[PDB]
Amino acid sequence: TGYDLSASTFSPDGRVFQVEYAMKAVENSSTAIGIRCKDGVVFGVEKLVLSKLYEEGSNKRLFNVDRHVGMAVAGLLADARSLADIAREEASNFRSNFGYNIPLKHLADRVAMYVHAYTLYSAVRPFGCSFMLGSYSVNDGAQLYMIDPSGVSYGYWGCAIGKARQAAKTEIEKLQMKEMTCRDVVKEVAKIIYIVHDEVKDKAFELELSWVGEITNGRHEIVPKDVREEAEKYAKESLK
Amino acid sequence: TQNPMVTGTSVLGLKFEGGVVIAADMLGSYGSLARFRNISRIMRVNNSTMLGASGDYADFQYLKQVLGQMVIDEELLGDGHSYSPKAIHSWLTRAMYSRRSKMNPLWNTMVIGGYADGESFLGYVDMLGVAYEAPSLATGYGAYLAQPLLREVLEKQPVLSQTEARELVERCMRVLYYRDARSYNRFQIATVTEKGVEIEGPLSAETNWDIAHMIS
Repeated sequence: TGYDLSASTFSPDGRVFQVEYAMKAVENSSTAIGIRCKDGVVFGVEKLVLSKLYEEGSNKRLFNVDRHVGMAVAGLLADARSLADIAREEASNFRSNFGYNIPLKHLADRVAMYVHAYTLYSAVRPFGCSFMLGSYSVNDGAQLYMIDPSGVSYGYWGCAIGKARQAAKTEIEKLQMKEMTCRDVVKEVAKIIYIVHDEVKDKAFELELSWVGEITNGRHEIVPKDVREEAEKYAKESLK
Repeated sequence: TQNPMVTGTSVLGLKFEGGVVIAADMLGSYGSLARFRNISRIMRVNNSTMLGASGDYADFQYLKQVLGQMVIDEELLGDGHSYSPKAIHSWLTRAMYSRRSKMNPLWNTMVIGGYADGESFLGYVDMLGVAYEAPSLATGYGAYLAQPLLREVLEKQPVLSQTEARELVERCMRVLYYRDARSYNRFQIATVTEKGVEIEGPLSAETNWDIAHMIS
């Protein structure tokens, strides 16, 4: 009887529907995945091109958070573009205040604190986005976290966001991602994305990948097309 | 802060063909005392430009800290654009000028070498906000000492090479070590070209004292 009219009200079952409805916007968002490895972390994005008018590089869901940190999101595409600056705030302030690079956990903390800040009131709405954050460090190495629309942070060997999660997750639970190198698995990561894909609504798409890890010496970089074509044209061999 | 803030010393730079060379002393000076014999007063900005400063060394680190973020701000974007030495010289000017409006300016002198758009752009700012472009730059007592050596060779040799550059600077730091009380024989010869910044290690100068024995 209107229990869910705002997020500030708890349902008689104790379940908050508005934050759950905000997750349903993520549940209907496009699927992107990334997985950490021993050498580093790899990111990926499935971009949906509806019309030929879209230029290459448009609708880029690959984000640059910091020197050693990238970002990949699932949800409303303008949401994390605010969090992009917010993530750069902690990236700039930490290096300004404490004078060295920020670990992934400390960044995933205050951001998750900022995600949960908007679930409280009735005068704001929670984030309609869910994202993962990897990195690489010398004392730490590849770590993988994810922040849901409710602001919860978990450690992950692997993770999936967007429309179909367990479709990739179960397959990621079947194949061991632990001791393998991101350079070898980046070919199979595209294959998992192609398995998540189905043609009913969506027709054509493209793959977007990013670099962080020992191959990049810890500094987050971007993959060139040809090296990705080595995975792409190999994923075309595994497409069937 | 008029207190012994660890002021710097004369900083020199001059253009050569397709590049810029900047020299500075590694001696931190505490008041009239020479305290810190090894300091790094020069920061590298990408591969394109390099910066150095005179006067307060502490105010340099803050700008080294602030501009360090400002340069990364572009790498935070990842949009495929860069910063030109003109843009940094622009920004630093406006940044240094907005401080004196609040009556809390950074007390110091700065020099910006750089290379952009097939040309080596040298630039100079000041504590008071004076900014211009010159083929050679002299700060502190370099204007009283090293500058006439530059202004003589510039009109004679508009085109300068690295060998001509160094020999000047080597003789400049040679004369500076003689006539400056707060100088020191250790100094940084640093170059910037289209291939990136390369900073040489500590070097000394040649001393001819023969005039001393000829007194008596």
